[PDB]
Amino acid sequence: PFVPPSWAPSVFVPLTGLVLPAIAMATLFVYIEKEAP
Amino acid sequence: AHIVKIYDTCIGCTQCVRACPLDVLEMVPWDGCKASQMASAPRTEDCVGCKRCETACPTDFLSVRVYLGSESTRSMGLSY
Amino acid sequence: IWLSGMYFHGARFSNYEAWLSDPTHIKPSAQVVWPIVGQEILNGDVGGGFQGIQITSGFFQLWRASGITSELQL
Amino acid sequence: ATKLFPKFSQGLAQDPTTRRIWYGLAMAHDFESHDGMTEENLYQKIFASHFGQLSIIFLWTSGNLFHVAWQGNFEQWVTDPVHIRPIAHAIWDPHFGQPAVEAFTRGGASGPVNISTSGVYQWWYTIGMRTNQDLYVGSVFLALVSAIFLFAGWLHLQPNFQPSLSWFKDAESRLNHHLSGLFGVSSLAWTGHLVHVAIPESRGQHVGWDNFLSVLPHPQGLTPFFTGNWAAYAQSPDTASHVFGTAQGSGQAILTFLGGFHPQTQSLWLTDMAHHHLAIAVIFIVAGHMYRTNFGIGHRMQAILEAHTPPSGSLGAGHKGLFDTVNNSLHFQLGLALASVGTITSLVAQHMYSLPPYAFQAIDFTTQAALYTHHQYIAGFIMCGAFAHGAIFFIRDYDPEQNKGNVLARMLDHKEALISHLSWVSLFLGFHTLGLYVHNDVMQAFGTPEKQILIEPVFAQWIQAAHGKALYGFDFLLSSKTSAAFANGQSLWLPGWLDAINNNQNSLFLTIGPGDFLVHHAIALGLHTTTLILVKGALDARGSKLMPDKKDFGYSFPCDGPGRGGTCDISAYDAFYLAVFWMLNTIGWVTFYWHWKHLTLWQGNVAQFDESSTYLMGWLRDYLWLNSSQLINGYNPFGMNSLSVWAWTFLFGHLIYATGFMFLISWRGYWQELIETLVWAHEKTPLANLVYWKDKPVALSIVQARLVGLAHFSVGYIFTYAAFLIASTSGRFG
Amino acid sequence: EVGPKRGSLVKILRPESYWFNQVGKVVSVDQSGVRYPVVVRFENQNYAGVTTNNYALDEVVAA
Amino acid sequence: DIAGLTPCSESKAYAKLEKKELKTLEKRLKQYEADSAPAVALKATMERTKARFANYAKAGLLCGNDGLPHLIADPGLALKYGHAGEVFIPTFGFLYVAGYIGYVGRQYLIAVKGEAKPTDKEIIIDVPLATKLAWQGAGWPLAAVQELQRGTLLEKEENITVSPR
Ligand code: CLA
Ligand code: CLA
Ligand code: CLA
Ligand code: CLA
Ligand code: CLA
Ligand code: CLA
Ligand SMILES: CC1=C(/C=C/C(C)=C/C=C/C(C)=C/C=C/C=C(C)/C=C/C=C(C)/C=C/C2=C(C)CCCC2(C)C)C(C)(C)CCC1
Ligand SMILES: CC1=C(C/C=C(\C)CCC[C@H](C)CCC[C@H](C)CCCC(C)C)C(=O)c2ccccc2C1=O
Ligand code: SF4
Ligand code: SF4
Repeated sequence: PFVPPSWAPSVFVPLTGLVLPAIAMATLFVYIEKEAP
Repeated sequence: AHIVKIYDTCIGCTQCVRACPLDVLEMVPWDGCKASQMASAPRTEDCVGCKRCETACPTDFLSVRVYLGSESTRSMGLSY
Repeated sequence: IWLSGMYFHGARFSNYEAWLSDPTHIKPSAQVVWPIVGQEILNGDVGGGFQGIQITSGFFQLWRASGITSELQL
Repeated sequence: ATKLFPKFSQGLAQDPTTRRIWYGLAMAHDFESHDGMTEENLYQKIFASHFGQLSIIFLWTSGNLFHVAWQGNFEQWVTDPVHIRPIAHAIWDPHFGQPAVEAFTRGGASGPVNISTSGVYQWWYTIGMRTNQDLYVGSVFLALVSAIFLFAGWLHLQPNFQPSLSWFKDAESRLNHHLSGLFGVSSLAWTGHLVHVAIPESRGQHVGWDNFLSVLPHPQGLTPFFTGNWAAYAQSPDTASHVFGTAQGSGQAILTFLGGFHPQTQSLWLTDMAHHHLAIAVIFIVAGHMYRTNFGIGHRMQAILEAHTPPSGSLGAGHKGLFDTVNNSLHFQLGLALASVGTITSLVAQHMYSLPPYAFQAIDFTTQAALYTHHQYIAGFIMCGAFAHGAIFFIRDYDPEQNKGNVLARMLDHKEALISHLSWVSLFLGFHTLGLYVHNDVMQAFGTPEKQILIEPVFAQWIQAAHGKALYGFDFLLSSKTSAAFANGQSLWLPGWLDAINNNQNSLFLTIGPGDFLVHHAIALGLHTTTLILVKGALDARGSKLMPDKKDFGYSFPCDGPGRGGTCDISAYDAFYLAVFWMLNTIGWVTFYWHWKHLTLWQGNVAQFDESSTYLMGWLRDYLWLNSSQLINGYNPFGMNSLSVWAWTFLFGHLIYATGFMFLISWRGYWQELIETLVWAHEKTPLANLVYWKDKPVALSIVQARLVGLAHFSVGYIFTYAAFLIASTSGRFG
Repeated sequence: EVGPKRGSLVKILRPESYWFNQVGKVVSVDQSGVRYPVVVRFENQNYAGVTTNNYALDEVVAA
Repeated sequence: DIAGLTPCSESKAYAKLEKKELKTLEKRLKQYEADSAPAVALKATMERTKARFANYAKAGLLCGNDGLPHLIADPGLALKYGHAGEVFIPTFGFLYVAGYIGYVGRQYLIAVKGEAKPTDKEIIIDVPLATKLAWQGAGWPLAAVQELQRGTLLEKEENITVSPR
């Protein structure tokens, strides 16, 4: 009623290892360097 | 910019001025001591905070203080 | 003064002649400790009827290279 | 330029260096010194932040439940727990090779799982879980609760529900609710869960959310409770021929008082824990009506503080005016909280190695090791935080005129005596402890081991004889058969305690000797020293004779330059900075000591400890060198086995640690010049002078690098010791 | 007039001074409108290596 | 006995350790001659070793399960069961000599503060005065309690305290 599928580590591991770090670091890097108007 | 404050125990012996490597201190006329002088800090935007003024002051606990504050491109001494 | 000390300790407190008689199986020793609180266990069985601390400074090979055969010359 | 990040400090978001990034990460939770910070705004931000922390905690626990329930083998572990190992979670790493995955697949699983050295399995088996489904239900519930707390944290920032300032600083109404509700009602409800679920699951039954409304917890049921026949809940308890998860020798009692251990499971009885939570629930609920709320009978804390000034003026004003500094400041309350929580954490560790509560604990030994070590190190960090916030209190929130003549000014008046005597005891313990250890080493190195000082710790053995350990031949107060205490307690709660204290196989009151004397003195040296550094940093925070206006600089300032002989590391921050090293050392001693004593206990030869524990070569050869044989053989040119990851972590720790030395030994300006030549090189290089920095590169500032070096030192230290402990204990017994 | 006479031993009461609560010897007392007229020597030196300092009237006590 | 041990006279582990040490020592002794100074020193070691074991057995020492002597640090217990010569008498001896050293030093310091240059007589010891004071304090505790009871042991609050509070 809840069970994650058998293929779940294969997808969720590289997602949170490579994608979310990439989006996080890119977004944060744009945030850091922004100039105040 | 840093915060440089001159206090009234100053005897006006010009040691702090000759020790400043950036020319932020100068001697102004004053009527409170024997030498009739007193130091002043009119240009604390050029100060980098090296604290040679504190080392050169003879009177115990000092008549000049350098409080550290928000750095800038001149107060970091960056030449590039 | 240091060199003189080394040659003297080689002359008096060592087993240099017993080493010249048989260089293998007899290990070089040139220092002897005094029998006090228990440091006398530091005197090792260096071979040749002698007891002491094995030296690695290698003065014995130097002395044999110079031709020294007796403790008197040391 | 005048960049956006960060918005809390304008002077920080001004400079064109890379100092703004690090400092913006560092001053984010320093709410007291942002731009435009009032006091109401401060309290409200702290409130919402607390909600955030609660959300993270509950979400984390849901994560543990979910992974145990999905990838573990809790359904198979409950049939035989002196056997098949716990399973924490499963691995999917694409970097593995064939023998790696072939090796990690252990514990009955079908892939790369790793063993759970956390003690969650025993906890959940004792409290009454039996299947996976219950664990999943718990995980969903806790995730939901975490979402609720996150939403509430968002709620109380919205401008209609923001509590005003005076809703905070309401001492008397917060303690009645905390003491009565938060402690008492929670404890009472936990008694409810023990009685209704945990006991009948330990009798053999499935009391679930289904049919708990139609099952008698005791076969009489609320007749004796309303009659006053309460001892009828304790008749015929569980027989000592009990088997835990079945009905064999099952009793009927629900509230006993036995003491001792379970004879088959080596834990405390569940009925005693029901009775205990019930009793202290009553105590806390009764204690929650002390103070005054919008009613009559309560107390005022200010009156209580005012009236306790002693006559003859041995204290000047006593506690006059403290209530306006405990209430008005946050660092004072935080200091008290960290002190209490740290001491309680230590107490948790000290009781949970000796009196194990959970079923089939203390037969999983790695669980014992990791739990005790974990809580000890946590306690250390918490106590250091307590003294640090003491120093911040003195610098930021102390006011002399409000505190004229109370005990708080008296402590500042005679502080040189305190620092002097802490220095004295530190010196005394240091000289004599190190001297005795060196003397024993010299005697052992020469051929004479009988010529060494072995003082017998007769005080602690006197105490152990006082508790009932009938081995030292002292015969008094619990070991003597004709004492008053022995005879009075004999009929109901002693005979379990005596059988549990005369067993030489459990951890309860281990036999002690001269090595324990020496190590306990080493521990006392650690405590007095660390207290010296911290207390000195706290009390000399207002000012010293080297500098009598240290209060004008704040807590963490670098130095005062080369003048007056040069003043490096003069801030209170740097005093705490020095104290952290001592904390790490002292916990190192207590944990080395505990670990080796229990290794020699679990292996079988206490003689090895009682002989080799009295000289430092014994430690170096018989603990660090002998027990690291299966660790560093985690991988070799011949193969690898389960504890390869530990044997890689074990080097990882050293690497971090050695990098930690760099930020400590080599101070700044050298790196400034090096970075400047780098700037020249990147500026004049053709085909790479098309990419510039936006913020100029500078070296790390003086204060920061201390923190960074300490971070590396601590992290490497922790990883190295954790690797050694888990790998050694689970390699032998695991 | 204004101060204790030279050669006398005084006791410092200015707290921030390194020689607080100690004994020094007076050299000269300025008679003009200076804010700190009393010149006191000391037999030991502070951290900066100076052994002489000015002080106010109320911060020294003839003792 | 005293916290679950036995005296070394009937302690089995004591004699085993004694035999073991003699065994290793004779093992070292075997390979030399009967007149050699190695054998002389080895037999000296045998004599000192056996004498040491006899001396430790004679003094009524107490051995655990390792056969090693254990000291008892408790006034009532050691004075009751005859062990005053392992902690109690040593602590009073040490306190005597340590207070002696401290008192002699302090008397020197006060003796040299009264000169025209206290630093020179600190860096260059006044040897006649130092030997004189080195004798004059063999009974220090009496002079110490007199200095205490007259109130000259302690300076008053003219000590320099940190500024500010
Ligand atoms: C907070 C506790 C926690 C922790 C530490 C972990 C840890 C892990 N989970 Mg996980 N998980 C959790 C709770 C947790 N889980 C919960 C509550 C669920 C139910 C939704 C899941 C469902 C889940 C699945 C289905 C899988 C994992 C997997 C994994 C492993 C690979 C990392 C990964 O991809 O995670 C991914 C984790 C999630 C997608 C769930 C996280 C959901 C919350 C809302 C995010 C929390 C945000 C976080 C606090 C902010 C930190 C980032 C910030 C610093 C920028 C790793 C061991 C993988 C695995 O088992 O490989 C063997 C995998 O396939 N998790
Ligand atoms: C420089 C190298 C050197 C070194 C390292 C040693 C080291 C040693 N020698 Mg040795 N020795 C040396 C040179 C050296 N010697 C030389 C050049 C000679 C020939 C003269 C000797 C002749 C010699 C003999 C005959 C013996 C040793 C012995 C020893 C051992 C014990 C020394 C001892 O107990 O002192 C005793 C301690 C003292 C004398 C203390 C004196 C300290 C005074 C009070 C200091 C005063 C300060 C003063 C201002 C400065 C000194 C000035 C000077 C003119 C006195 C020791 C291993 C003994 C040995 O091996 O026994 C097995 C031994 O019997 N040595
Ligand atoms: C009965 C009503 C009630 C209840 C239940 C609470 C409960 C709480 N309040 Mg609260 N509050 C109340 C009334 C109440 N308050 C009133 C009337 C006021 C107005 C005066 C306040 C004002 C107030 C403020 C201003 C704040 C709180 C906060 C909190 C939270 C404290 C953090 C926490 O989780 O502690 C949990 C603590 C325990 C569970 C007790 C620990 C006991 C010992 C130390 C632990 C050991 C026991 C045992 C061994 C543990 C077992 C371990 C297990 C894993 C095996 C907590 C949820 C704080 C908070 O977090 O805000 C969100 C906060 O900042 N409250
Ligand atoms: C109840 C918990 C608690 C709370 C609420 C606070 C709250 C506060 N503390 Mg405090 N503190 C605590 C516990 C706590 N502390 C403990 C236990 C210690 C002892 C270590 C300290 C030591 C301490 C000091 C020494 C100082 C504070 C300061 C502060 C204030 C600002 C915090 C800040 O800006 O940090 C921002 C936080 C960060 C930048 C996070 C840094 C990350 C650290 C280094 C951990 C990194 C390790 C890393 C994650 C390991 C990864 C391993 C890798 C292999 C994956 C704030 C009021 C400061 C203050 O008041 O300034 C005047 C201050 O100087 N505290
Ligand atoms: C460092 C603290 C300390 C501690 C823990 C002990 C511990 C002990 N001492 Mg003890 N003792 C000490 C310092 C200490 N001593 C010092 C400094 C002196 C010199 C004044 C003595 C003089 C002394 C005597 C004369 C006797 C003991 C005895 C004892 C034993 C039982 C009495 C007891 O614990 O009283 C609690 C102790 C304290 C709270 C510390 C203060 C020290 C007081 C003065 C000692 C109290 C003696 C006690 C009243 C005698 C009880 C008789 C017993 C049969 C019931 C116990 C092993 C008795 C014994 O031989 O037991 C078999 C005994 O007869 N002691
Ligand atoms: C001879 C003068 C003298 C006297 C009376 C004292 C007395 C005292 N010292 Mg002290 N001290 C001295 C010399 C002296 N010391 C020297 C030379 C040093 C090292 C440079 C120290 C270092 C020192 C520290 C670091 C501490 C004390 C402390 C103390 C107090 C506790 C006793 C203690 O722990 O001693 C321990 C003594 C030592 C660790 C070193 C002793 C060194 C030798 C043995 C003494 C010097 C002999 C002297 C040169 C003889 C000259 C006389 C001769 C010319 C005629 C006590 C008031 C402690 C304190 O404050 O307690 C509250 C403390 O923390 N002292
Ligand atoms: C710095 C500072 C601070 C802090 C401090 C601290 C941190 C402290 C700590 C403290 C502590 C941490 C303490 C502890 C304590 C403890 C105790 C005090 C204990 C007691 C115990 C007892 C009393 C017991 C008893 C008993 C016994 C013996 C056994 C049997 C039982 C009985 C119970 C009888 C503050 C914040 C305030 C502020 C100011 C500054
Ligand atoms: C190396 C070194 C530098 C130079 C350090 C520099 C230039 C910074 C090096 C860090 C690089 C740029 C990135 C490191 C990679 C980390 C993983 C970054 C982590 C960032 C967190 C936000 C996660 C100093 O400035 C310094 C100052 C004072 C004492 C000692 C030292 C010192 O040892
Ligand atoms: S700190 Fe340096 S630059 Fe600034 S005033 Fe003093 S001497 Fe001049
Ligand atoms: S050095 Fe000091 S006293 Fe001299 S002029 Fe400068 S501030 Fe005044």
